[PDB]
Amino acid sequence: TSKHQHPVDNAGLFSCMTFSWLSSLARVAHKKGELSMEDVWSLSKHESSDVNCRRLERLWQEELNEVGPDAASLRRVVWIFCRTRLILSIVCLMITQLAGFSGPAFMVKHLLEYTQATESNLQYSLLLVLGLLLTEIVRSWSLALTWALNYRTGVRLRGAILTMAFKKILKLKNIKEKSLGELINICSNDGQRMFEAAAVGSLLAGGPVVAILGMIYNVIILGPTGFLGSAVFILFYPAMMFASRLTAYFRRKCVAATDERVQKMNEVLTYIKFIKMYAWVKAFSQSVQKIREEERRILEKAGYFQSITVGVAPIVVVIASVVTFSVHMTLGFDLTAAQAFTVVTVFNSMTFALKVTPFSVKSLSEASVAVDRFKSLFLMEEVHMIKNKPASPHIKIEMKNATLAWDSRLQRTLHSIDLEIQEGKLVGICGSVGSGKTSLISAILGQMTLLEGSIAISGTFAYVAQQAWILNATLRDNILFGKEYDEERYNSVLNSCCLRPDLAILPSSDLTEIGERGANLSGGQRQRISLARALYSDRSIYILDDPLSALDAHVGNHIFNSAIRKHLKSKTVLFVTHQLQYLVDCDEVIFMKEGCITERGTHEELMNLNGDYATIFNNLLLSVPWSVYGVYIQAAGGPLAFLVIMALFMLNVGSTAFSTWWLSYWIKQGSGNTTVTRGNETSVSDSMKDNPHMQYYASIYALSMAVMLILKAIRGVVFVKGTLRASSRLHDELFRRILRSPMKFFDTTPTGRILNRFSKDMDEVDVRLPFQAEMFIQNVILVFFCVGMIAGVFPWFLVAVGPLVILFSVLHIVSRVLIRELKRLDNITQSPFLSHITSSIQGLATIHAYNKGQEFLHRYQELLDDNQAPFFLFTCAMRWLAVRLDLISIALITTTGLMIVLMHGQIPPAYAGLAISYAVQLTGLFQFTVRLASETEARFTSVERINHYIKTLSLEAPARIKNKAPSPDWPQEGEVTFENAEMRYRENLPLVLKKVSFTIKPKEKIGIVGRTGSGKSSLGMALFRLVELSGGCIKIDGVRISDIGLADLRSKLSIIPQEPVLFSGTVRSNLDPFNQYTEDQIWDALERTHMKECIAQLPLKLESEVMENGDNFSVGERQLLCIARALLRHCKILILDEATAAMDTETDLLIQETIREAFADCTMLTIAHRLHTVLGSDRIMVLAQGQVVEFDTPSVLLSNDSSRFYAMFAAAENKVAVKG
Amino acid sequence: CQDALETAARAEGLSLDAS
Repeated sequence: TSKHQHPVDNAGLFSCMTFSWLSSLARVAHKKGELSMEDVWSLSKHESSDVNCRRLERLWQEELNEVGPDAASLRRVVWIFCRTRLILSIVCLMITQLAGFSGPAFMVKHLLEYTQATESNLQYSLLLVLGLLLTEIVRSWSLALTWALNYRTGVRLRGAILTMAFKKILKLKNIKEKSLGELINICSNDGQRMFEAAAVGSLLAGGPVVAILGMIYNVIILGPTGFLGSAVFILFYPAMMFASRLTAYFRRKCVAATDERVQKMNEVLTYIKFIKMYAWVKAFSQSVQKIREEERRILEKAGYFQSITVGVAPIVVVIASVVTFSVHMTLGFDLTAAQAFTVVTVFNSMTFALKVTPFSVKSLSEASVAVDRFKSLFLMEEVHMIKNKPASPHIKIEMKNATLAWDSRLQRTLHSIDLEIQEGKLVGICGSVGSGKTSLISAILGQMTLLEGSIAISGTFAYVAQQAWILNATLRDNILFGKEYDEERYNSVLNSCCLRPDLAILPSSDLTEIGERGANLSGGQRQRISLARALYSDRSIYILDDPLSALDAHVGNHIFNSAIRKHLKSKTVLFVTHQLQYLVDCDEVIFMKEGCITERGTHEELMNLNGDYATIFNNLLLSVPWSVYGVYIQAAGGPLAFLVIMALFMLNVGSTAFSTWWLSYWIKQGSGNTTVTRGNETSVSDSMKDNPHMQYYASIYALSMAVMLILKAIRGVVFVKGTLRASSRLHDELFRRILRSPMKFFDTTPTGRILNRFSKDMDEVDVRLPFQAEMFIQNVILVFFCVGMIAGVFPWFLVAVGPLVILFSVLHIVSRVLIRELKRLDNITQSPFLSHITSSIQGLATIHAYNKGQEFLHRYQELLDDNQAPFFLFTCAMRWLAVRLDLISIALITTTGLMIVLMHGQIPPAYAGLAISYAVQLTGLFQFTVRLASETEARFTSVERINHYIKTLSLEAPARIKNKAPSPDWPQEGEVTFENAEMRYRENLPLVLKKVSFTIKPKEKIGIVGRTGSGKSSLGMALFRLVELSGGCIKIDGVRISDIGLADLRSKLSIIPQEPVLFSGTVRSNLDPFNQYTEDQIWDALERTHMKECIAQLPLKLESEVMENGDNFSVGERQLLCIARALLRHCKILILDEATAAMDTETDLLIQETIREAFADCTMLTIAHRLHTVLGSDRIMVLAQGQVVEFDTPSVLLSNDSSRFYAMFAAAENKVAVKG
Repeated sequence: CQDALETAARAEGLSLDAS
């Protein structure tokens, strides 16, 4: 942003309606290859936020004081705001519509009726071509001027309304009345709604008028049969409305289907380790397949209706023409080339305007909704700030028998408040929860209303909230909080709040960016930073509501003594606390009880009085390459599918072309040399009604229309099927590769990225790519068919076209290097805007207490203008490209007309009419082509990401090992032996298993206990072969697991995870998703784990719905279900991993004894750290950073003082005994 | 969602994203 005056201000009418200043910017962008924020121009003074906000606020205030705030119309105010510019836009749009109608109708009618004449006049035909050229130029440039006015009007409206919304938001009493996302959307998206509304509705009020003009003109030309063409549009456009409604209806159900699929995919990715060690890959694969097929069916329906409503404008023209001319000629009327093709051209113009209109209606509807939301915002109750000064300056806060009430209506919580605070008196607030302390704080701040009495106040406020709002900036910026910098005072403040450890831990503490709520900081550090901000702010009154609650007692007391009893001895401090041991040194103590003042005074007086304050006192003491397109085509079915789809596209467009050509051919035939009686003499009469074969031509015309409709339906169905097949192939291959990659992938890659590939990359391909691809291919084939028709009539049209192809290529290059670099600048400047919005809305109370409601508004305005400049340039660049492509189209039509008039007598009038109709049809198709090409390129970037992941993922071990099945009874016993065990999770990482060797006899209860990182967590990983060994071997009963298949290895081992893993579905699904056991076995397992009574009591005992993670049972019930699932397998060796996590005592004993008795005959590998639980087992194994030092019975280890296990047992006993 | 009639009029000079 750098300018003196914006180039739009120094632009004449020609530059405004051709956008030559943006041509200069486009030249700069193309030469550089990219744009920076310094290459764009700053907002004009006219579109600045402040002046427009002032205008809008004045207009709203006049409405409020004329009608009142219960019958006020913000729509009226927005109208009056935009009125003059909207009127100018409507005038220019009327000019555009008049020119667009006058060109085809009058110009083509006279041009074609000149070709039907017998004598050639060269000074009249050229005048007709000149008129056509001038009319096309006028309509193009008037539409450009309309868009230019609308863009500035919308930008001004957006800026003004967003600034007004933030102004209101910064002074809201009930901050939590509206939501936080709602308040964000008020300042973020509603402005875009208003901008789009302004521009596109200003377009709206020009659409139906040219349709009426065309209907009247068709009636004038033909007779009562023009109403036939008129009624086609009337019946047709509501049909496309209904198609849109149906597509939306089906896409609403597709949302639920996709949500279910993504939820299951999240379950698969989050607990992939559990699925691998349980060999449960197939069940989740089948469930995802079922959800995917139902989603695919819904997608098929939605895509069918979408394709139904894609490319109907030539279809409208052809249907209207067929009905009109068939019923015209079957009733015995007469028709010529001029009349028929003038009517066709008028149909084309009507379709153009009606293509414009519907989205305008939609935009105005969304505008009405947004204006309703804005009016709801602007009428909310505002927060005040008490200004009634006290009598004596010595008093800073003073009330008098006041009774204040909350607002939710008045909710009374304060009664007869007699409060007087003198300067320098540190006051403390005491009481119970809800006594009215925060109510007092809010009343002093200015959020409450007065009923009786008076409130006095003097001075400025600092504020440390209980949540410690942290500003989204650097740690030094949010300690100044808009204040000037000083070295010694800042250092003293930092030393006062104990920030030096914080300065040491953070990498660039004094310059570290902090999140809106706190990303790498703790609650105590947040409190310390808020306190530092308060002390630096240096105000007269301090409101510290529970500033040291989350803080530790030691550091809390340290800060209290070092700052509150030292720094603020000369200022007023409002200390609100729940820890009442701090008020022994306070100057004055205040106790609140049920909103009524009962006892206060000095600490010794409170001790002497033995009041309720004493009772609580004693209690506390106790761009993509061709490769991506080739990959997508191969996924769709290969070259054959592409050829079939292209063939059907060409068949549809050529059916429309054949309908038009058949009209031309039927007109060209004439009467076919028939002599008829017209009186006393007979002679040849050239009239299409005298053709003996006229009914044949009419029948073929109707057949052409029907065949075009059938081909459109077939094309839609086949395209939807092929695109969804491609997307399904991509999804299936990606899922297959995901379910078969080692845990190294899931460890080095966040699950968020993989879900993103599944969640939004799949959604993007599925819905978006077929839609944009269909629109692009339809438009390109239509352009090719129009050019081919005009060329089959005139090859020198191709001669002229060539250079225009070069110009189109140049335009596409320049308008693609510019529009893409303005799109990025638009959203780069939006990130600070949204961050500021969120940070401000999350800290409104602190902003209001600090009286910083204008600095944040100024920053909001600055960020809004920074965002608004590139967005304005972006829209104007859209219209710049549109103007130049319109120039190319105008050149095409002018060339066609010149050829029509230079070949008078050599071309039949019907073929000339056909050519001119297609030349006019060529209008407006180039901008759509360019924009759709860019959109499909983006969708294929998404496909590029998906295929990158598809061809990137590595391979796990094969499901079956060639070394063959070990045995049909393996393991026969539970003897496991280790020797020279080497294991490492990844490459270059230190080994976690360093020459570990031990033997375990069957039925032994072995409790693995050790320090963190000793390798306790790798026994299960190496036993299940999740990570291959780097040395040594693992042997069970003389069988080396290195030569047994993964399925045959994991099928005979069971593991109880540290946390309970429960998937969405039913209990039957979470207990035996393969349906391999009988009901009796399941119920015996359930009664073994004490679960039969809890399950049979449910109405759907074995079919009961299980929520995500099983948040419908208690923790004990979830653990019982997990042990039941493990027990259902009947495995000889099991790994139980530290199943203690915040559990009640008797439940812990019950689960411990249940595991003791259930697995009595199975070898137990208990991975736990609680030493007291492992006592009584057979042998105790202790690992020392990947090696075992002591391994024997606990009896011989606790009897030896030198034993390390005895040492840690003694340490644990001391930790339990000493609290202290 | 996104229609082919809304897109045709919105690809005339507006951005192709409703949200």
